[PDB]
Amino acid sequence: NQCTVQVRLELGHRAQLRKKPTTEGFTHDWMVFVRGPEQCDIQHFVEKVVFWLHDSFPKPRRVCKEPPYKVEESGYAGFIMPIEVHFKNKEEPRKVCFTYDLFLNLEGNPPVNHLRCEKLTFNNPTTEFRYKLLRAGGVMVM
Ligand SMILES: Cc1ccc(C(=O)Nc2ccc3nc(CN4CCCCC4)[nH]c3c2)cc1I
Repeated sequence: NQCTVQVRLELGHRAQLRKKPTTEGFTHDWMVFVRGPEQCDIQHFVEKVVFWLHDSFPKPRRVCKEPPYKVEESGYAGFIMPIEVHFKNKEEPRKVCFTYDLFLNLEGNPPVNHLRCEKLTFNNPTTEFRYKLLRAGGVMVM
């Protein structure tokens, strides 16, 4: 009476040099996201994604209750960004935290376009959460 369900999350970011006045201080535009692979719908099992920005940002706790799960910002430095993916789960685990390396392109390097692929293994999900994981394009491994 085991079942294991695997789902994939993609965390990623894009960064490039910003174009505004010498006197506006942000050197970069960036974008950070959480998504499913092609033809998966992670909204079936994801309640919300919380992006914890550097304390220097206004409202550093950025919440996406629905897709797209992303933050678009301007900034002057990279930082380590905690990213919490909350589940539509009534038991443990209720969420996963990732520590995301939000690094910028320095000294005339090309734009950054990074992806981090995370495989989540749910052991013995409740019947309802199992269904959500599968609706999202999750796979039974037993
Ligand atoms: C280690 C470190 C890393 C990043 C920052 C940073 O970029 N801070 C920062 C602080 C305030 C900001 N405000 C913006 C602009 N957004 C525009 C859209 C919503 C309002 C703020 N970008 C901002 C960026 C500061 C440090 I020291």
